Amino acid sequence: SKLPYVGDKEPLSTLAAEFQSGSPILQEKIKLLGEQYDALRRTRGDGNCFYRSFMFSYLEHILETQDKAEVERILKKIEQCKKTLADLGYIEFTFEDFFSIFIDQLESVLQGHESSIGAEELLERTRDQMVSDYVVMFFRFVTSGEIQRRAEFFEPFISGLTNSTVVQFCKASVEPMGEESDHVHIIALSDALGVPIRVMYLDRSSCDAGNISVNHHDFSPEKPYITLLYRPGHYDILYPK
Amino acid sequence: MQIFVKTLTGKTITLEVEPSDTIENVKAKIQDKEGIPPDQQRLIFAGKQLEDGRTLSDYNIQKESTLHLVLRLRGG
Repeated sequence: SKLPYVGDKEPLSTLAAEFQSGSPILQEKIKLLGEQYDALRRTRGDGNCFYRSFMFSYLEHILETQDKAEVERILKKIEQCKKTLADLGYIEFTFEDFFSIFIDQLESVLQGHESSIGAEELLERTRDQMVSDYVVMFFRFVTSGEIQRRAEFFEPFISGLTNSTVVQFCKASVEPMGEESDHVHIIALSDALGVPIRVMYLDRSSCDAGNISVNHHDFSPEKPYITLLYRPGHYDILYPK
Repeated sequence: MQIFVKTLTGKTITLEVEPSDTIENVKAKIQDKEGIPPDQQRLIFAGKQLEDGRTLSDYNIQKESTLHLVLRLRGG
C-alpha cells in the first residue's frame, strides 16, 4: 500500500526473520541461500512481481556490466518482437509507447552520454508508476507475442493449466496488468528476449529429510546472470556472492 | 508400459509405468530422471490436470500416451 515497487538491497537475514516462527526446512534453506547469496531486493505484491523483478534485474545488470553488445543483441530481439506483434494483428498505436519507454531506459543505463543515469536514478525510475508500469507492460506484450507466435506448441500446456485457448490466455492472463505469471510466461519472455534466468525455489520440499538444499530452475535460451527468488506466490531479486 | 512427458522447453521424458501407478509415483519417477521435486510438478493429460490420489487408469492414460509437465511457478 505504501511500499515501493522495488525495494532496497537487504541482507538475507531479513528473509529469515519472515520465517523464524515457521517451518525449520525453510529456515535451513534460507541459511544455505545466505551461503550462496549476498542480498535480496523485494518487489511489491501487486501481481507484477515477476516482470518487475526481471525489469530491474536486467536494467541493473546493464548498468553495472556496461555490456553494450548485449544491448545491441537485445535490441535486435525487440525489433523481431515488434514484427511478430504486427503479424499477429496488433497495430503500433496499441504498444509503441511501451517499447519506446523501455528502450529509453535501456539506453539510459549505458554510460558516457547526455542522458546517462546512475543507480539512484535507475531505482527512482523503476519506482515511478509512469515508467515502471509501462516497462512491465512492454514485457507483457513481448510475452504475449511469443506465446501466440508459438500457439501450437504452447496449446496443451495452457489448456491443461487454464482450460483456455492460447489467445484467450494471452488476452486474459498475459496482457492485463496485475495478472500473476507462471512457468509459460517465464519461458516465453526468456526465449523472446534471449536472456537467461535462474529461479531459486524456496519452498518446504525435501527428499532426504536432513539433506535439504535449495533447488533451482534455469531458463537458458554458463550460469544465468539474472537470479530470482521464488516463494509460492511471489518473485524477488537475488544477488550472488 | 512406456509413457512420454513433454516439457515447456521441447524435451520429452520417457518413463516406465503400469496403469496402477499413482500420479505421485509418476512424479517420483520424473524426479528420478530430472531432479524436479514432486511438490513442484503439475501433470496434464488431455486438457486435465492429474490428481496425486488417482492413478493412471483413472485418467485412462494408456500405453505410450503423452502427458505434459508444467512447474508450479505461479507468482505475483
